[PDB]
Parts: sequence; C-alpha cells; structure tokens
Amino acid sequence: HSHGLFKKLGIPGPTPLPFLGNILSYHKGFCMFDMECHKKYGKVWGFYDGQQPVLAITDPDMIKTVLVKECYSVFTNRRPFGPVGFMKSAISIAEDEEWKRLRSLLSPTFTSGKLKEMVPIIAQYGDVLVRNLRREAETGKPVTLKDVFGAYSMDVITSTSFGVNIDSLNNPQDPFVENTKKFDFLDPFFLSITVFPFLIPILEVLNICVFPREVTNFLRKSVKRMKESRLEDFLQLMIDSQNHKALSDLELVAQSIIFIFAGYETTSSVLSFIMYELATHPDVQQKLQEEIDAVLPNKAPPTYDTVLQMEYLDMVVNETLRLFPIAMRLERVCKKDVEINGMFIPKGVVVMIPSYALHRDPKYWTEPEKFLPERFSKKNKDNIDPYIYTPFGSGPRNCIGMRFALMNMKLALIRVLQNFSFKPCKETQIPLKLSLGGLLQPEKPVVLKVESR
Amino acid sequence: HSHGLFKKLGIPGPTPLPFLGNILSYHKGFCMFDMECHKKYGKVWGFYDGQQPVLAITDPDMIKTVLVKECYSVFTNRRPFGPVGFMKSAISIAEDEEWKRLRSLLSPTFTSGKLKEMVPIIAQYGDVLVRNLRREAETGKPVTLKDVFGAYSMDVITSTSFGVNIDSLNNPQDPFVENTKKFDFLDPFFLSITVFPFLIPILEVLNICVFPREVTNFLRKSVKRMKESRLEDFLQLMIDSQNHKALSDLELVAQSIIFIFAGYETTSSVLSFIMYELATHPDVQQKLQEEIDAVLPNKAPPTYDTVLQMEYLDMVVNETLRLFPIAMRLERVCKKDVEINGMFIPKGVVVMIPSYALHRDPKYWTEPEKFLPERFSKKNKDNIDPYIYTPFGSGPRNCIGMRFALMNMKLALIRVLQNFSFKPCKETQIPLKLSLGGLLQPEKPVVLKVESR
Ligand code: HEM
Ligand code: HEM
Ligand SMILES: CC(C)(C)OC(=O)N[C@H](CSC[C@H](Nc1ccccc1)C(=O)NCc1cccnc1)Cc1cccc2ccccc12
Ligand SMILES: CC(C)(C)OC(=O)N[C@H](CSC[C@H](Nc1ccccc1)C(=O)NCc1cccnc1)Cc1cccc2ccccc12
Repeated sequence: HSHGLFKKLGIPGPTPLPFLGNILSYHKGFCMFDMECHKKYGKVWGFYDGQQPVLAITDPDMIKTVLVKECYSVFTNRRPFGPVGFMKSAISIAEDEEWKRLRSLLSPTFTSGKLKEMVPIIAQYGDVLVRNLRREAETGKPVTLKDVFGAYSMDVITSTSFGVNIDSLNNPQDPFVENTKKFDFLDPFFLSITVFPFLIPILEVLNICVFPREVTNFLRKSVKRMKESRLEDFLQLMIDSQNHKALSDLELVAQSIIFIFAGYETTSSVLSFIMYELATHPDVQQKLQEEIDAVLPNKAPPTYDTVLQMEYLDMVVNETLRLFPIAMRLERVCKKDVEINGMFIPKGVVVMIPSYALHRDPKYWTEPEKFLPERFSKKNKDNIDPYIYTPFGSGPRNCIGMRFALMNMKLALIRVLQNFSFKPCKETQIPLKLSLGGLLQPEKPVVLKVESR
Repeated sequence: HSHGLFKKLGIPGPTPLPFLGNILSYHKGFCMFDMECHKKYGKVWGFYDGQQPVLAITDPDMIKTVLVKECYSVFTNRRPFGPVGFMKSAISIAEDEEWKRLRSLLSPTFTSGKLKEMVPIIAQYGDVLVRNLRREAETGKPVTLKDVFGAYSMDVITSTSFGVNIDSLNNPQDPFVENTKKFDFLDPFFLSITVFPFLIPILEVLNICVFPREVTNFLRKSVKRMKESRLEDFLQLMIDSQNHKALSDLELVAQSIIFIFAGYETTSSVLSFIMYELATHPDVQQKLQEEIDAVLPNKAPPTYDTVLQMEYLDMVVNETLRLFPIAMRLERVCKKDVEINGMFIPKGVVVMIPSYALHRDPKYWTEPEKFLPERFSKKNKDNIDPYIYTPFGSGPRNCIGMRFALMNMKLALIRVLQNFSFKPCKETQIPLKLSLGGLLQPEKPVVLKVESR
C-alpha cells in the first residue's frame, strides 16, 4: 500500500516488512531504534508503523518550522490515538479548532500569576513528604522512590485540582486515591493497534476506552458533586472559565483526567530519575544542599521567588531531563502537501522529532551518557540549541504544564534535601537500565538509603 | 441471513428486525421478555439474538431430553461466549471433550465427603460474620446485606480455595480482597457483541478479556506462589488431582477464577434475597429461628448433619431460589440436526429453558408471586416437577457447586438467625424490584434493621 513512499522520495530508512512495517525493530525500545537510525542514516530518515509513514527529522531549522513556524498551518495535531471514547476532548488529544479553543480556555490556568498562588499548598505537602521519609530513614530499611514521590505528587494534584487533601501514602486505600493511581506503547494491545489501525473505529462503537470505563465515571460524578458542592485550584479555574465557546461539563472532566495523570506519573518519575543521579554523584548532591542552605538558611521554607533563585537546582533538573526526556519523541501529523527547508513532505505523514536520541547525540553533547549538570551553567547554557534540547517540546503545542511541573518538582527537592541525604544501597541498580518497552521508565525501580541530617 | 428459520419451521415468535433480531425487546430485561413470550406463544417459541436463532422450550419431557438424555450427543455446550482469552479453559465455558475432562477432574472436589471436611472452616467465618453484624446492630444504623454477606462469602471462598484467611469487611483493602471483588449481559458491551459476534475473533487476537488482563495475572502468580509454598482446599484438591489427562497450570488458574466468583457473587446475592423475604414475612423468620433453636439449643454450633436435618430451612432456601433463580435461563447449543419429542431442531440453534418464567408460571404454581415456603414441605414437594423448578440446572452439566452452595448459605443463616432478627427499615424497598438489566439482582440494594437477641 504505502510502503514505497520513502524509496520514492529519496529518503533513506530500514526496509519495511509487509503489514508490520518496521515495528519489529522496537524490540530494543523506541529510544535505541531512534539512536541507531540516526547514526546509520544521518539527518533525515523514514520508517513505517505498520502502514503509517513516519519521517524522522533532526535539523534544528526544520524542527522549528514544524513545531513553531508552521504549526497552525500544517503541523497542528498529534498522531491519531485510539480508542479514546469521551476523552477525544482532552487537550493533548484534541485537534485543530477544538484544540485551539481548549488551549485558549486552559492557558490562563498555567500563568506565573496562578502558579505563584499554588505555592503555599504544594508546600504543606512538602512537609507531609518529610514525615513519611523520616519514618523510613529512622528505620534503616531501603526506600522506593516512585512510591513516596508518587504519594507526594498524587497529594499535590488532588489538591491543586479539586482541593481533596489526603495522606495518600498513609491513606493509600482512600477511594479518591485508588481510582487516580490506575500507556505502554509496546505492550500486547498497542502493537496490535499499529498493525490494525482499522480496528480503532471498531473499538469506539464498542464503547471501549484505553481509559477504563470505570475510573472515568468515578470522576465524571466526583466532579459534578464538587461542581455542586463548590458554588453551594484547577477545577475552579475551569468552572470560573466557563463563565471561544462554552466549556462543557464532560469536557471539564476530560481535562481533569489529563492534568491528574501528568502531574502524577510524569512528576513522580522525573523526581525519581533525579534522586538516582544525585545518589550516584555524591558531590552534585552535596553542592545542591549547600545552595539550598545558602538561600534557605535554618532549613527555611522555599518560596516562589527563592525557587527561581536556585540555579544549580535548575542545572540539576535540566540535566536529568536531558538524559531522560520522558516523552522520548515529539510528533505532528502533516495535514497538507508541503515543503519545509527544501524537503517535500506529503499529506498524512507523521513527522517525528526523536528527542531522546538528540539529547544523547555526541555531535552536540560531549560525553553525553555522563550526568554533568555543568552543561547548563549560565556560562555554557548559550551553547545549547533549544531545538535539540526539548524536554517540554516547543511552539504553540508545547507542554502546557511546564512551569508548574518545574516548580512542583523543585519544591519537592528543596524540602527533601534540606532534611535528608540519599545513598546507593546494595540493591541499587547501577548503572540504571532503561525499560526495553515503550516508556521512559527504569527497568528496575529505584531504591536508595536515606539518612536524617 | 438466518431470520426466516422460525417462520419456516412453523414455530411462532416476535418478528425480528434486520441486524438487531429481537434484542430491543430486552429493554424490560430477559425475564419479562420470557414471561410475555411464554404467555403469548405457548409451549415453544423462537427469537433472534441478532442473527443467532434461539428456541425457547417449556415442555418437561423436551427439557429433560435436552439437559439429560441427549446432553453428551447433541446439547453439550453453552452459547459461545467471548472474548475470553485464556479463560477459554474454564469449566463452565469449555466445550465437548475438554469440558468432559475438566468435569471429571473437578467432580470429586464437590462430593459429600469433601463437603463434610469444609464445614469446620466455613464455621469459623460464620462467627466472624456475627461480630461484624453485632457492631451494626448495637449501632442502630440500617445494614446493607450484599456488603456484609459478600464479605462473608468472600471469606469462605479464599479459605475453601487457597487457605488465605481475611477479615474482608475489616481488611477490605488487603490486596487479595481487592482483586477478587472485581456480567451485565445488557450493558453497552455485550449488546454490541450480539449485533457483531464477528467482532469476538477480533477482540481475541487483540488480547482483550472480559476478565480484565490484570486480576487474572494476579492469581496466575498468586497460585504459582501457593503452588510452590504448599509443597515446600479447592486448589489443593486440584494440585493433588494433577497427580483424563494432565491438568495444566494455567487451566488450574482458570478453574480457581470460576469458583471464586460463583462462591462470592451468587452465594452473597442469594443470601440477600433470603433475608429480604424473611424480613417481609416475620412469621417465616420466627418459625425458622424456632427450628434452629430446636435442633441447636443454646445457640449450639451447626454441624454438617444438623444442617441437612433442618427442613423448613431447606423449604425457605428452595422457595427463595424459586422466586429468584439467579441464572434466569439455561441454554445449550444444538450441535447436530436432531428431532426431540416430535420437533425438528436444526444445527446451530441455541435451545433455551426460561427458568425464571417457569418458576412463576401460574399453570404450575398457585399465587406464584407470593413467598410461600410451604410449597416445599415434604407433603407438597412431590407435586413439583424437577424440570420446571431448576435453580441449579439438570443433567451432566448442572451446577457442580450445588451441594456446596446450599451448605454454605445454610450455615450462614443458622449462625446469623441464632443471634439476630431482621426488620424492614423505612428505606427498605417493598416490594423488591428486579433489575431491568441483565442480572438477577435487585434494582435497589437490600437494607434492613438488625436486633441482638
Ligand atoms: C516533568 C514533567 C513533564 C514533562 C517532562 C512534560 C513534557 C511534555 C512534552 C514533551 C509534551 C509534548 C510537547 C510538544 O509536543 O511540543 C507535553 C505536553 C503536554 N503536557 Fe507535559 N510534561 C510534564 C508535565 C506535565 C504536567 C504536570 C502537566 C499538567 C497539566 C502537563 C500537561 C501537558 C499537556 C496538557 C500537554 C499537551 C499540550 C497540548 O497538546 O496543547 N504536562 N509535556
Ligand atoms: C446459590 C448459588 C448457585 C446457584 C443458584 C447456581 C446455579 C447454577 C446454574 C443454574 C448453572 C447452570 C446449570 C445448567 O446449565 O444445567 C450453574 C453452573 C455452574 N455452577 Fe453454579 N450456582 C450456584 C453456585 C455455584 C458455586 C458456589 C459454584 C462453586 C464452584 C458453582 C459452580 C458452577 C459451575 C462450575 C457451573 C458450570 C458447570 C459445568 O458447566 O460443568 N456454582 N450453576
Ligand atoms: C507513563 C509515561 C510517562 C512513561 O508515559 C505516558 O505519559 N503516556 C502518554 C499517554 S496518551 C495522552 C495522555 N493522556 C493520559 C494518559 C494516562 C492517563 C490519563 C491520561 C497525556 O497527554 N498525558 C499528559 C502528559 C504526559 C506526559 C507529559 N506531559 C503531559 C503519552 C502521550 C500521548 C500523546 C500525546 C502526549 C503529549 C505529551 C506527553 C505525552 C503524550
Ligand atoms: C452476577 C450474576 C449472578 C448476576 O451473573 C453472573 O454470574 N454472570 C455469569 C458470567 S459468564 C461465566 C462465569 N464466569 C465468571 C464470571 C465473572 C467472574 C469470573 C468468572 C461463571 O460460570 N460463573 C460461575 C457461576 C455463576 C452462577 C452460578 N453458578 C456458577 C453468567 C454465566 C455464563 C455462562 C454460563 C453460566 C453457567 C452457570 C451460571 C452462570 C453462567
């Protein structure tokens, strides 16, 4: 069918198999496949997710044209994702004018002004974090980060989005925590999708959701109770906004679901990659406790302004995100016949930017596998192309939650490094192995020793 | 396609719509549709679940030929059910020689000899039931039966099948309880099945299970730990039996899953229908406490022999099961061109016995909507056709768990009625309304007052 498209256009790439395309090559994971394609083929190449053509690009100008210059015109949507059900209306999933509308209604939620109002609340849970860490540091029993971080990141969402305040590590079975804890793009299911994308319309008419039909109905009503218990946070910022069109009720639920997830799994996963790097680089960790103590003496509480003051803290976070950009790739569907930077791109091709591989290219990064926060010092931070280093994307469809994510993680680190130091255990996987699957997550979970200062 | 089959054969029935068949008629539920078809059409009739022909029969001789005489030859399997995944091997689902084999390997599990050994264990949880009922009887706050009964019935399964001992009402969040608590044949999904049965093979290759891919994998390993923590109950009776073919590992998991469910949802639901009837018939309830006190004076513990001694207890249970046969219908797929009792039945037709309607036919039951346990007294119990009253089916494929179910429920009742009496509350739905959906369960859950004797 559409297997001859790259041979024709003169773009190189691995030869596709009938039906499967190049997907057997995902057996080492997206990231390794991207690195190898990049090395073997240069600046542009092509491959087929089943029948779907995918054009990878690594030129910073071309990348900017896709993500910024020609976003509204050509490269507006992400790869069709399904089956979604009513989550078709979630901002990260929606398309064209429905997205533009949702991006407009939801943008003022993420300003610096509202972000500054959420700091005192994310603080109270920064303490709750300490108390549950102290119990396991005074009990010299190794600690699993995703649990305690996830409990924290869960605590921050529920509060920043609905007010619900829970000790999710100590109230792990409170129902509002159950639902909310519940996508491996290389598991039995989504591989079957790529080989049978004609099956998505089938699953839709069958009221099948990759977002289980149960969790969603919990929040559809949890919201429409809160909706009627508030006028009788994120949700509030959304109800107040339905006062360019009417932000409906079920749409409001779908945004909540996307925010809940992002602020939980992404935030907690990144915070775990950081503490790993800090533990396997003891000096970096010490240097940061020194900076935190210098800006916040006597273990003083971090404020909004003192967080943006801490520069090595910023350097550490950016560097972790270099080595582990949790999105792995950025993507846009080409909606017209177009030509950008001298190259013809036909309609329907997915254009892909392989962030993970670019973050680790030796043609922009010296010793790229090494954790070296100094790359981001205000001296060298100018020698870093913002279209090579893109942990939050770029352009009108970049990560809306970027400012909040950064602030959330950094307040976690500050209140935690004030009180504790983190040391590799015996059971600590060194060096960390990335999941061979479809997620930027560790092969084995991260386990470390903790000591009260 | 196959819509002309009953018009041809000369069998009456509602005219089918293209594609849908007669399924819009399920809008009052299977049970009402069966009663009306029975009244309007007589002893035999036909309808179409989509394209699938279904022949309903109500003649006791014909019924016995299907369920008993010609079971191995013609009417061996139940209606194909999907998508099932590895649960294809569960006994209630399997077919032909794979079923015969599993029915043979699993039958000795349910003898009177093993049943008598399980009594002391189902007893210890009969007490655990009392303590959690007393807390809500000394707190004059109405009680919801499915919860406390389900917690009990859950406690009996886990123990009778794997030894795991849990206070599931007080340990409601113990993980082994979580999984195990997790089919509406008229919900968005299964209606779509009947209209697109060609979609089941699609869902199978897509590793889609109506038994969620997660709960199953919990027990697949929970078993293969117990498998290796036992030689280093039901499960034991099965591992000991793999010592006519080798009972494999994944097959063992699939039987456990079917047993866990049946012993939980069926048992707890029936026990809730009984206490409703007892509360809305105060004399019946009193009479049974008198019989229990007479056989077990001083609130003496029930034994295996004293349970089979109690006859009004038997009368009460049978009568409840008359009014609420939780299976609603029995079914067999006709696998050959055949003729039974003067009627030609072609290959592939589902033959259906509408138990609910027959249990409520005024042509065998006087005042059938009334709860009258005397119908089952040893005087009148002979005027009751065992192919009209069939709460557990009949023949080689009848309910394997019948003896155990009866024993389990009755030990619950005895230890509970010894200590408490049950009274209708204000919020008590009288008369009980049956679910308009695809389950023999109450519209509103059953809530009753409880008083310590
Ligand atoms: C460390 C945490 C996070 C990282 C590294 C991250 C990264 C990203 C990336 C790479 C994208 C795609 C951008 C593009 O295609 O140009 C994205 C999109 C998005 N992110 Fe995040 N993200 C994070 C956390 C969050 C959080 C906490 C939220 C909370 C609201 C959030 C909400 C979104 C949304 C809604 C989108 C889609 C935006 C749109 O399509 O208009 N993200 N993120
Ligand atoms: C009050 C409780 C129960 C009732 C009213 C009930 C009723 C039934 C009915 C009507 C059938 C279909 C019989 C037929 O088609 O002839 C059946 C099948 C079955 N029941 Fe039960 N049942 C109950 C509890 C249980 C329990 C506790 C178990 C535990 C193992 C169990 C295991 C099975 C199995 C395995 C089958 C399928 C048998 C086969 O296909 O070989 N049932 N039950
Ligand atoms: C767990 C991890 C980090 C290894 O993998 C993913 O997170 N799995 C995404 C799944 S599908 C769209 C997704 N909803 C969703 C998913 C699960 C539960 C509820 C809702 C979503 O947008 N979450 C917000 C988010 C996630 C990450 C960074 N910032 C924001 C992959 C994905 C798919 C499509 C577009 C994306 C755009 C940006 C980022 C990820 C995208
Ligand atoms: C909840 C209720 C009582 C209103 O409705 C059903 O229980 N939903 C059955 C579903 S599918 C086969 C089923 N597995 C299964 C189901 C759920 C979770 C795990 C396994 C099964 O066999 N459970 C054993 C059982 C159930 C009832 C009485 N005794 C034994 C309907 C069903 C389907 C096919 C054959 C059946 C044969 C006998 C009885 C029911 C059958």
